[PDB]
This record gives sequence, C-alpha cells and structure tokens, in this order.
Amino acid sequence: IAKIPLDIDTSLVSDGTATAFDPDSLVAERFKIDRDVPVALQQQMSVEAPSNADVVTFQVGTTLRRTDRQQDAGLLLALVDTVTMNRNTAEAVLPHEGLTYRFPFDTEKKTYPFFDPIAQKAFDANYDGEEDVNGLTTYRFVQNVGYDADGKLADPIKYSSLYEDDADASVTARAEVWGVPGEPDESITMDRFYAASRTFWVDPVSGTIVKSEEHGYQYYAREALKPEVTYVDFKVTTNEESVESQVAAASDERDRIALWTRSRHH
Repeated sequence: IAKIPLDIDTSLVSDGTATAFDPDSLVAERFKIDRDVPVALQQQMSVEAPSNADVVTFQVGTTLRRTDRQQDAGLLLALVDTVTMNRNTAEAVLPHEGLTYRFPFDTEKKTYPFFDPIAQKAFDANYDGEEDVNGLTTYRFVQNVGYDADGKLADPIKYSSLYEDDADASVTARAEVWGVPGEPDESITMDRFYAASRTFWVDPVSGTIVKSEEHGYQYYAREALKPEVTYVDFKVTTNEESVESQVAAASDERDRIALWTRSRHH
C-alpha cells in the first residue's frame, strides 16, 4: 500500500580507505599507485521526472575522493545512474532490474535481486540476520558481485569500451610504466575488470537502506583471475552523521505509514 515518497533528496557519505591509481600520474614515467589512502564516497540522490502516482525516478551521483586533499584534488571516481522504479515495490520498471537504492515496504527475511550498475545485472542480496542500528532493528543483506559466496574472485566483470566510464577499458603501456615484469621496452595490453561486495542494513517497514558497507575493486590484468595493477580498491561504510540522517528519515516514513494504516482501519 505504502509508496516511495517523491520528495527524497539525500546526500550520504561513507568513509574508508583505498589503494588507488593517482590520476595525475597518467603521463609520468611510471603509473603511480597510492596505498592506504583515506577516502569518502558521497552519494547524492534526488527525484526527477518521470515521477507520478505509479513510478519514481532517482538520479544518483556518486563520487569517491581522497580526504587528505583539498576539494579541487584527489578526485578518484565519479558516476551518475538514473533509474525509474515502481513506488509500491521499489523494483526497476541503461536498463535496470530488481532493487537499486531501496528495499520494498515490509521487507522479508529472504533473498532479493539487487542491481549492480557497473555489472549491469541484478545479483542476490541474501538475508544475513538482524542488527540494531541506532535503536532501529534492521535486516542485514549481503551482495557479492564477481566473488563467489566463499569470497573468492570468480566471475569479475570485464569492462566494455562503451561503458568504461572515467578510465580506458583496454590500456597498452610499457612493462616499465605498468611496473610489472617484461622484456626491455615490452608493450603490454591489459583489460580493466570489476568486482564488489556490499552489506546493506535495511529498515524492514520503510525499506530504507540506513547503512551500507561497500568494497569496490577495479584492476587491470591480462587474465581476469590474476589481477596485475590496481585502478581503485576501496572499502567504505556510511558515516555516523549519514546513518543518523537515514534512521531519522526511515522513522518519519514509518510514522506516516502508521498514521495512514491506522486511518484505513479503526
């Protein structure tokens, strides 16, 4: 019965650490990889047209940046995603499928298909137990993309040049520039791959994802299962202020759902 509201406008930040290619070393003598770098992953979500009684469209801008740099520097990743979803089920109507940014109302202790926009497919978000988050009893879900349930790199996504985003899907450079073994001035072509793992903490009543943990791994390799050079390898978790903001938003949605449900009954 409940519907996703049309006034969603959120800005959520997840802090963590990464190993990443320094964008400013692109034309240097060697590709520079910075290790154990502090990062912040920011997600801006707003409602856009088409949105009506049946559907809601969300435009989501995601950026990853170094936090030991001022605002004009340390820019690592920047992605935009747009999805139209059913307001009652949160399922998608690039073509998306399943859940994308929210879980359904009255979320159950079961598996849900959860879209990964880089993999361009839904992967299972498996129920993993209950957990308290700031006084709210949440359901935990775990999703693996390119990793099998045992956490082993198994089917990482190979980037297409059409959807390579900010970095080339295929890169040719000297072994010396890549920093890998090779013959003198050997030329090596590597392809970029992607694998990720995420945990979601969900309010079962509103379906709001109040907290998330995300591990994203992008790397260059000649063979998918033998990574050679990291492009970005990050692990982030929703920060305390953003968790508080989502817990407050979920609580306000629960209060409105409760008011409407009680009015429909006696």
